[PDB]
Amino acid sequence: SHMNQCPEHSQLTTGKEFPEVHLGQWYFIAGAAPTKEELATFDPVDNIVFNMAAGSAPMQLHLRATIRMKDGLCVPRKWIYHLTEGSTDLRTMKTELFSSSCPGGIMLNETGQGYQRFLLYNRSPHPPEKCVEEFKSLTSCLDSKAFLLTPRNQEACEL
Ligand SMILES: CCCCCCCCCCCCCC(=O)OC[C@@H](O)CO
Repeated sequence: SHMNQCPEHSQLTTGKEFPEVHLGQWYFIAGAAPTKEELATFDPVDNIVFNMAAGSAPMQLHLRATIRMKDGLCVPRKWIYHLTEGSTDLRTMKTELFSSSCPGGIMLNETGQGYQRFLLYNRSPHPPEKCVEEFKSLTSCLDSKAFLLTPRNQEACEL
């Protein structure tokens, strides 16, 4: 009894390197979900660039992003996250962080009311295609077979 596991995938754990090691910029590379409808929100997107910062209060992080839409428009977004000590989970729902096969990579798992999806980010806007192939392969194995790759043909919007 064998042949029933998915590729190796480790959740990020706490040590006190988290989260300073993750701050700075990131690019949205690809998403996977049980169905297309959890990825629908990303259909008109060319690229998204993000910046993560230390919050203002104690266990807090400022996220900024600018979405470059396929039509060329730029849409700014801002969110605040709350870490829990001992945990790498982000509270805005919960986001689990996982290590990635790609150097400079990171994968998120978003859980919520009757929806779920995996989202790949990297420091580089153009990581190796292998990295993306391994993420598709891993997520398909976890039953998120619907896949979207951001095209990243246009320049990042300012952030
Ligand atoms: C401090 C450790 C966290 C580092 C994670 C860096 C990845 C930053 C992106 C987080 C995106 C989550 C927001 C979200 O729901 O995505 C929807 C779109 O607007 C972008 O994917």
